[PDB]
Amino acid sequence: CPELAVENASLNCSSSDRYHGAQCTVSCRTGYVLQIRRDDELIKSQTGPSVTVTCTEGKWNKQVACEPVDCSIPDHHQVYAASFSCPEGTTFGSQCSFQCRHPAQLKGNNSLLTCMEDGLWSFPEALCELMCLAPPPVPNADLQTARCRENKHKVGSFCKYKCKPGYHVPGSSRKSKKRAFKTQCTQDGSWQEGACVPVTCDPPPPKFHGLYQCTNGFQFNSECRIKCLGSNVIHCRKDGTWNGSFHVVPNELNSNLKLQCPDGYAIGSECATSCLDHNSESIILPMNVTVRDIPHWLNPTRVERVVCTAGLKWYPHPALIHCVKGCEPFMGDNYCDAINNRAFCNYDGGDCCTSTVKTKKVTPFPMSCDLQGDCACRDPQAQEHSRK
Amino acid sequence: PSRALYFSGRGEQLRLRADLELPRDAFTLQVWLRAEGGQRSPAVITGLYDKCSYISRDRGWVVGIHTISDQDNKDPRYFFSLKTDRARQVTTINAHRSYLPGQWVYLAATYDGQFMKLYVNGAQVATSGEQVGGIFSPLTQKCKVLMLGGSALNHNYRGYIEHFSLWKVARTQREILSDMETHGAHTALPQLLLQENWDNVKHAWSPMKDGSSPKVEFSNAHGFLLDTSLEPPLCGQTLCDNTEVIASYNQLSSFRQPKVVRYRVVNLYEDDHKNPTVTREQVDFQHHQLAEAFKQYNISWELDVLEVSNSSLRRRLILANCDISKIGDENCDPECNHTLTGHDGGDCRHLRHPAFVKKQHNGVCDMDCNYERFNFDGGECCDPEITNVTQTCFDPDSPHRAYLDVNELKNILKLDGSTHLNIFFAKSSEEELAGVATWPWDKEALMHLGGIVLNPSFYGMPGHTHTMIHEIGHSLGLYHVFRGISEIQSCSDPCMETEPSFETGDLCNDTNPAPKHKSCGDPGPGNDTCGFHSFFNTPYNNFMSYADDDCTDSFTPNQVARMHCYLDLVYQGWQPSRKPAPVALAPQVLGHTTDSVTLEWFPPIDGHFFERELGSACHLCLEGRILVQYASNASSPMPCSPSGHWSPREAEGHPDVEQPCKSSVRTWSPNSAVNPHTVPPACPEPQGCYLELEFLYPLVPESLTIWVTFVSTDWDSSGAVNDIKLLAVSGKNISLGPQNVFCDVPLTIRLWDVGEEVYGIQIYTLDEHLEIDAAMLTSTADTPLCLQCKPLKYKVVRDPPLQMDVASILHLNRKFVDMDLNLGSVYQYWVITISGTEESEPSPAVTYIHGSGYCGDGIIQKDQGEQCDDMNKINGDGCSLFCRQEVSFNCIDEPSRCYFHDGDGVCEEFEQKTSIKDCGVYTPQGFLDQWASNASVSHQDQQCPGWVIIGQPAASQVCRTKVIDLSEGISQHAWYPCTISYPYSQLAQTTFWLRAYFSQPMVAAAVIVHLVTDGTYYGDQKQETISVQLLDTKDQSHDLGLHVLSCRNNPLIIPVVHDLSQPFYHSQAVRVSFSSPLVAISGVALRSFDNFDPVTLSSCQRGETYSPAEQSCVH
Amino acid sequence: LTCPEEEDTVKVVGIPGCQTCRYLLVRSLQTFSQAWFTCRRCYRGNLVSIHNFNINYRIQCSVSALNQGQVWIGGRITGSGRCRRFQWVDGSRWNFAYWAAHQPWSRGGHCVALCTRGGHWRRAHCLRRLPFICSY
Ligand SMILES: *[C@@H]1O[C@H](CO)[C@@H](O[C@@H]2O[C@H](CO)[C@@H](O)[C@H](O)[C@H]2NC(C)=O)[C@H](O)[C@H]1NC(C)=O
Ligand SMILES: *[C@@H]1O[C@H](CO)[C@@H](O)[C@H](O)[C@H]1NC(C)=O
Ligand SMILES: *[C@@H]1O[C@H](CO)[C@@H](O)[C@H](O)[C@H]1NC(C)=O
Ligand SMILES: *[C@@H]1O[C@H](CO)[C@@H](O)[C@H](O)[C@H]1NC(C)=O
Ligand SMILES: *[C@@H]1O[C@H](CO)[C@@H](O)[C@H](O)[C@H]1NC(C)=O
Ligand SMILES: *[C@@H]1O[C@H](CO)[C@@H](O)[C@H](O)[C@H]1NC(C)=O
Ligand SMILES: *[C@@H]1O[C@H](CO)[C@@H](O)[C@H](O)[C@H]1NC(C)=O
Ligand SMILES: *[C@@H]1O[C@H](CO)[C@@H](O)[C@H](O)[C@H]1NC(C)=O
Ligand SMILES: *[C@@H]1O[C@H](CO)[C@@H](O)[C@H](O)[C@H]1NC(C)=O
Ligand SMILES: *[C@@H]1O[C@H](CO)[C@@H](O)[C@H](O)[C@H]1NC(C)=O
Ligand SMILES: *[C@@H]1O[C@H](CO)[C@@H](O)[C@H](O)[C@H]1NC(C)=O
Ligand SMILES: [Ca+2]
Ligand SMILES: [Ca+2]
Ligand SMILES: [Ca+2]
Ligand SMILES: [Ca+2]
Ligand SMILES: [Ca+2]
Ligand SMILES: [Ca+2]
Ligand SMILES: [Ca+2]
Ligand SMILES: [Zn+2]
Repeated sequence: CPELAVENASLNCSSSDRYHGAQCTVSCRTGYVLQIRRDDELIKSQTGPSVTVTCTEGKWNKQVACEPVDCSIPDHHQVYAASFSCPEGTTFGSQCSFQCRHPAQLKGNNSLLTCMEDGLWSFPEALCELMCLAPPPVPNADLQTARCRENKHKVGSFCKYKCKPGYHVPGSSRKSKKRAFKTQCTQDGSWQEGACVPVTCDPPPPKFHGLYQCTNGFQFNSECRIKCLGSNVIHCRKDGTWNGSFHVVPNELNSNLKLQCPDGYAIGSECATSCLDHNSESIILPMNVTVRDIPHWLNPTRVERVVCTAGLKWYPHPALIHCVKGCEPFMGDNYCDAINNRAFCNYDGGDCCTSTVKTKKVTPFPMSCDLQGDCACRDPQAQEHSRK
Repeated sequence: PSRALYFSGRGEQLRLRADLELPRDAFTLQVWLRAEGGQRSPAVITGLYDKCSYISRDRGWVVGIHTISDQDNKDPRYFFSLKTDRARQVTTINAHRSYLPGQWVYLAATYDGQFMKLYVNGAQVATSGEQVGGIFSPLTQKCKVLMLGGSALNHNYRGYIEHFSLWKVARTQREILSDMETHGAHTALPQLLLQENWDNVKHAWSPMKDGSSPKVEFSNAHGFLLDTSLEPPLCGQTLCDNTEVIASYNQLSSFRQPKVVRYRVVNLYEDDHKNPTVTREQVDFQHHQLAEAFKQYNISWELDVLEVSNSSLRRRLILANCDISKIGDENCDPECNHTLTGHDGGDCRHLRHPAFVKKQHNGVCDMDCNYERFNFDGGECCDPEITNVTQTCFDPDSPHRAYLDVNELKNILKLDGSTHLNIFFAKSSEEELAGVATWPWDKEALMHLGGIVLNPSFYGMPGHTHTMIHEIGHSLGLYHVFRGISEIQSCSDPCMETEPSFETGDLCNDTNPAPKHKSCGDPGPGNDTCGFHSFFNTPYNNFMSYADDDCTDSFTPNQVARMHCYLDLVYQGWQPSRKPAPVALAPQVLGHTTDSVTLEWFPPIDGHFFERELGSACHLCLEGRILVQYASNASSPMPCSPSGHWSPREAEGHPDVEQPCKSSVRTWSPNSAVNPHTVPPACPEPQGCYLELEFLYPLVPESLTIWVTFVSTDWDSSGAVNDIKLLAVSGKNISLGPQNVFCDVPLTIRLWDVGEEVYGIQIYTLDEHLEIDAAMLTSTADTPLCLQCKPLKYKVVRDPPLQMDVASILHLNRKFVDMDLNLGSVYQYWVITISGTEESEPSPAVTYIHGSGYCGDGIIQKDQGEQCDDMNKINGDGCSLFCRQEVSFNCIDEPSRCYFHDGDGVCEEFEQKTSIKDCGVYTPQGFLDQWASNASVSHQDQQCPGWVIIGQPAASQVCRTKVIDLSEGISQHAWYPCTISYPYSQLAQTTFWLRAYFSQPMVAAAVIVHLVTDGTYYGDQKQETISVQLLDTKDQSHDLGLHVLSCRNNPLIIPVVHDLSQPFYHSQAVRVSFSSPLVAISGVALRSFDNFDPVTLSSCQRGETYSPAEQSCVH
Repeated sequence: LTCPEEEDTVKVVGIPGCQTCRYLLVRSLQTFSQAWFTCRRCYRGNLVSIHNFNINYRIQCSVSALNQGQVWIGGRITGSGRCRRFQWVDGSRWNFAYWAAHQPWSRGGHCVALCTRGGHWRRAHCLRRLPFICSY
């Protein structure tokens, strides 16, 4: 039998004489992982180090190799806010260096990691400490806590920014006019985000729409001047009201639109708008939003009546009014549908999301629908879309 | 004394004081804890957490109680999870069993640096080596915190903590046992980092500021030395089904003394007391035959005949096994086939057409239109004025109808079943047997709803006299002889007796396994039985088989032992002789000094610790004076009818569900009682549907358990039980909070400062599918209703007799020390139970040699049948109190420390054949196993890949049986037909095959097919077979037969029977053919001879002899 | 209207319970009222009223081959109050109910459909186009 040399291992033989029928035990050193293979046969490595090999027919039945134990390429979660340079590799006995980011501070003596015998990088003897600096300023908002003005803070606490009376986070209800919020220093050294946008006061009534030229549109403390006894000069107040209000056949129809007038074509009359198609609804389309490609997060303004303006024109112009595919009546029937999974049809009444369907299990009307695609949950109120 | 901490689930949690230094390299946590019933899902008993900031969470170890299946919440086990500061994963190890929700458990969790181990009650139940190195560096030592009884996210724990201790070094298992015994101080050890007898909680622990603090009580945790709770087997029901109790009843003949059992015959008369149900002649003849058959087996019967004068009940038919809801349905039930029934409502008549035509009612009733398909003639036939009610009204919806059920007759009569065996009479059209006799372990066995239902027309008939003896044996705990063959769910049932045994089948060793047949001999072929073709020494002459009445004549002695043991256990009220129940087990030796010995014995087989009084509540009082009682009067509001208040007779007695996490008829649902036509409403939103459970004896409670059986699978709210309102006799309601419940274990609530008496509870639910099986109330330690009760005394007799001072004494407690022993004498002890002055039968004798050993000395003695010997007499560990090691445990040292080995990672020499999870599939020394490569199947699909058979199979996958839907998690390990379902295969018959090829064409000694599914449908109850064939290199096929699948033959072995005259053939492929599309094949192995290949050796010509050493022709 | 072609209709018969009950499964997609009129005209009977588990299991074995998950059986919710009453369309009494998980109390439509996978019933909207089974 030939001599078998195994790298990075200690080999023993119970007999000095070598012949066909003699076996030798090979044990690999600590910090090395066995790889027992054969000819077109990749077998799993032995947990123990004791493997005995016997020569057969003048040949060796297998090959014994022992690689260095490989630690993973240094993770972001191994040491946070640092970069790793390991020119020696990731083998056993190798060393790697880590250096922190510019906001983070390296505190300690040695800043080295070592792929050790057990297969993991060693403990970092120095720490990268992340310190949150001063937040960026928020327009129309004021800081409250005096320690948030300082450039030193801990990671994960809150700092309060209060908006002006009238300015608030968008989506604030009319009854609960909360005018403040908080931002938290996140793990990346930045802060949370929030801006006080003006959503208070109301757009003018639809009988005088069109000729307004406001400073900020329909927003809070914006002055709308219709260009022509009082005039069209109105100022919004703090509590959410103004000081006054404005004063003084459509042949371009849609493919299904019908305008029924109970009052005729007189000035100020309101006429009912309907779509002659049974499964269609009249909406106001934006110019960049086509008929077939309305996004699922878009809620178009539904049309109820055509009302005359001060220029003797109809504010809901029927040319601008599109009769689009309306909501099928299978809403709230514990049935996820591809048609009504959009903001136009109330996300099918929540039938496509598991926390909101009354049977608490999503069922598609055609069983061959895309569960993660066309028939998927898209509701931001659900706990699937929410990060909690 | 000992002091304990009670944590409720409200957020009471502690943290360690920062002056202490936490362990980094190795640690050991030892905690005595008494967990409560219903827990939060990731409950944390003790954890170590990082309080630096949000960086790399779940780093640090946490011990607690959590479910194995997170998406199901079924099986809650103790767990220990560790993730060091260097590892990229968190390893969680679990115990071997669900946690006991009322017992003290000594949890120990050790970690040295390469092996994390979890010990429950001193037995190693988990080990892992996937965590290596220290836990955290000294640099990050400043922001680690040790939490007790909770987490940072409030993963709180309910129950008691008694003896907390944390060590900085990994204790060995013997040191774990030594610290379990020593409940005092380990203060001499420098490595003892912390120990906490709770004299001063606030010194070393601090609570959370918004949270509260745990309560401080007394424990008495180490309160008993002998575990007196003996468990029934998997196929058993009560204490009598245990092997040791039934062994002492089979061996000692003083337990089989003659008894007199009262039984009552209930025959209905008319109003003038003229027309009976049975005559007096057949009553006397049946009594003579019954006294003849039971005289040899030491059971005498005393006959009471009770006449009931009721012409309304006498004229109405009584249906034994006919459900009322099975009348109008279109299938023909053979049970409800009677003239007064209406030929199953007309659904068994041949001229029935399915066209439901409702005729307009006009005048008189017609018999041809009194069927179900003609609406029972529009209700004319049920009118009392038009015709007689008792012969024409077949409508089950009508209140006055022609038929009646036996349970309705039992509710009408409402007899005293606590003192007599009631015999009821009902008809049976199928005439295979009589009605269902109530088992002794049923809740109705001592109620008015229990007894024996017979056919009165065959009662006392000279050819039908043995059916009453059969039903009487059914009511005394005897199953049918054919229970382990034909009365099983599938071929993989654990109670299918392949051999005579005391734990499989009908729990009788003297009854060989047999199928059901009407013949008086051994059966022929085995077309229905799974793995058996023929049966020999079949008990055809037994009373419990289905043989003819000229064949059945005898009871086996094991059946007589079961009958006497069930007469002593549950049927003490049926006997006029007031001799008390004996102590069924031998007295156990607990310890000895140099000149004395200590004995402790079990409670008597009745289970009662007090004397019997008829007009009292002394039959509920326990070993102290705690009155443990169950519900007696349930009340829930009917949803459709306001102020209805139907009374559920389920959820009253002891809990009696078999599958603990399945929908059952033995429980209460919120809308169980509504008719199918009325829409069952959702429960009210603010409170929920509620059940009012009233107890018979109002008292001051201390504990309350509710056996919630079924919860909704996708519940998605937080809690099932909404709130529990205790009803007091003063009118106050005490509202407990929302309760987390588990499917398997009960919900146990400890009650604090309930000064007033409580007569009932109300359980509120927001779940429409909740099932409640029972409710148990446990009073305080001195109930005023148990003060009048007088306890049983025990008298100890020694075979070398005691002195006259010692021998005449009577013991209140179950402990006896004697110090009159000589150094080499052999003594025998037994104990007689003395209730008043009347004694019981003696217990089995325990033989004690004062020089030698016993079963509590810690020395393994192989001559006395000791597999292991601890020093505890506790069944919780791996070694029982009868010196027998338990299932899937192994004990090593001479003081036996036992470890769980079936779920281990390493393989030992004693588990290669059985532990398929740890070791490989056991191939013998003369053989080799080659697994398949490139297996081609019949029904390829995207969802079922069809290449999963290639390579070694998944041996760790649990074999599944009676499974309706296979699409959960088994497609990653095996191939089944994805395209065809079981109903579609039931419609269109087809054949599914799997062809597997091998790289090296060998000679097939055997074919090993690995399955992870039995192939049986959930509702078909039909066994399934496979047809394995061998395919040679010349494309010939060799049939290997039809083989019945089981989960007990999980590496299924098909041997090849090859005649030696034929040449040996190389086999290349194997074709596994089957009919059921629910069979999943993880792998197919070809087993060949390891030493030689006979196909190559036979090819060797003249002069070339064989060589198995190099496997070639040599010349 | 138009009677469904027999290429889209299968016959289910041979129940292990009754021997006279025969059913006809039309795979054409129709609403509830149109299915009721189609069964009542072209085949002279109402929709199938299921009274036992054998009929329901044979129906499930017949309809498990369909692409659609739901078929029509003739059950309606005819009631107004705290507890409505289910009614079969053929006028037979409602004694057997085989519902799915959380089915009758979870609102939905006013018609009854049968799931093809499992056989459990389900409250469904009456304007859904589903296959339907007629008794005849
Ligand atoms: C029925 O009880 C009698 C006792 O009244 C039992 O008779 C004893 O039988 C044993 C052997 O089995 C003898 O050693 C005793 O001497 C007998 N005692 C008497 C008083 O005769 C009899 O074995 C019991 N039979 C059964 C089937 O249990
Ligand atoms: C032995 O260790 C060296 C160290 O880098 C490695 O390159 C070599 O592959 C190892 N030997 C074997 C057989 O793997
Ligand atoms: C007879 O049976 C009826 C039930 O049918 C029951 O109401 C009544 O109390 C019984 N007794 C008499 C004396 O009528
Ligand atoms: C019993 O059932 C058969 C059919 O199984 C039926 O023909 C007969 O009418 C029924 N009743 C009697 C009394 O035989
Ligand atoms: C029962 O019916 C018969 C004939 O139908 C009638 O003569 C008899 O009076 C009836 N019995 C009663 C109690 O009404
Ligand atoms: C059980 O029955 C067998 C025969 O099948 C017999 O050999 C054995 O002694 C019996 N008893 C026990 C305790 O096994
Ligand atoms: C086949 O098994 C059944 C058990 O259900 C039995 O009744 C029947 O007699 C058996 N057939 C033969 C030929 O033994
Ligand atoms: C059970 O309670 C109900 C209502 O509380 C009452 O009507 C009934 O009589 C009670 N029954 C018993 C046996 O206490
Ligand atoms: C107790 O329940 C009664 C009704 O049973 C109710 O009137 C009363 O307000 C309740 N009291 C408390 C404190 O819950
Ligand atoms: C058993 O315990 C003690 C003996 O230490 C004594 O009170 C009496 O013998 C027994 N007590 C009771 C309560 O049975
Ligand atoms: C299996 O055999 C077929 C037939 O030659 C071949 O196309 C395929 O690549 C094979 N697959 C494997 C995994 O060997
Ligand atoms: Ca029937
Ligand atoms: Ca009539
Ligand atoms: Ca047996
Ligand atoms: Ca119950
Ligand atoms: Ca011993
Ligand atoms: Ca023990
Ligand atoms: Ca093992
Ligand atoms: Zn029987």
